[PDB]
Amino acid sequence: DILIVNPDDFEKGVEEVKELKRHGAKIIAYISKSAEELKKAEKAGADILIVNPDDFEKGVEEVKELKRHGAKIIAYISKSAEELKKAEKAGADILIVNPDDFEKGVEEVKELKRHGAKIIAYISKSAEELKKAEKAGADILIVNPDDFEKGVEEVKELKRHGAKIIAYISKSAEELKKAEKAG
Repeated sequence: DILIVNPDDFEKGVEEVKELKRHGAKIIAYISKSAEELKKAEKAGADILIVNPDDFEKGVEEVKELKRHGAKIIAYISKSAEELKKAEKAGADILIVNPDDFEKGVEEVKELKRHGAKIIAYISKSAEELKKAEKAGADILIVNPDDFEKGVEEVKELKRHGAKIIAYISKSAEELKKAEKAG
């Protein structure tokens, strides 16, 4: 459902976004540490702007800069529920848990669910881990694979399971086109 470009550089990232826009991709996302870079992604056809911050102080300023800019949909990646609560404040629409540890990740999800966070997302290589994140209150299940053929099967399994919203992270529009085909 959501195709997430993980760019090598500005130029290559924009080329993938443009190719997904050309393909007729429905919901395109782009990951960067920088509001300025994200603004050039939104132009090329990205619907979701994902802040992946160096540190939390720096991350929240990029969210306030995209909020001032009038970005349609802002997402924030963090290991911590506490950082994501404050990311939401500055106007992050989607709070993305990128955990060190499965056990810890799911507790981050439960904590956000208690606080009544707007939209919760969870990144994992594993459909089985994402099923459990969903149980704990994740709305968006993000497949971040170790390899392509393996990634696309995890998408097909989350489709069979019945996920609200499936996302996939790739460097490659070619990979993202097949992930969309898979659900």
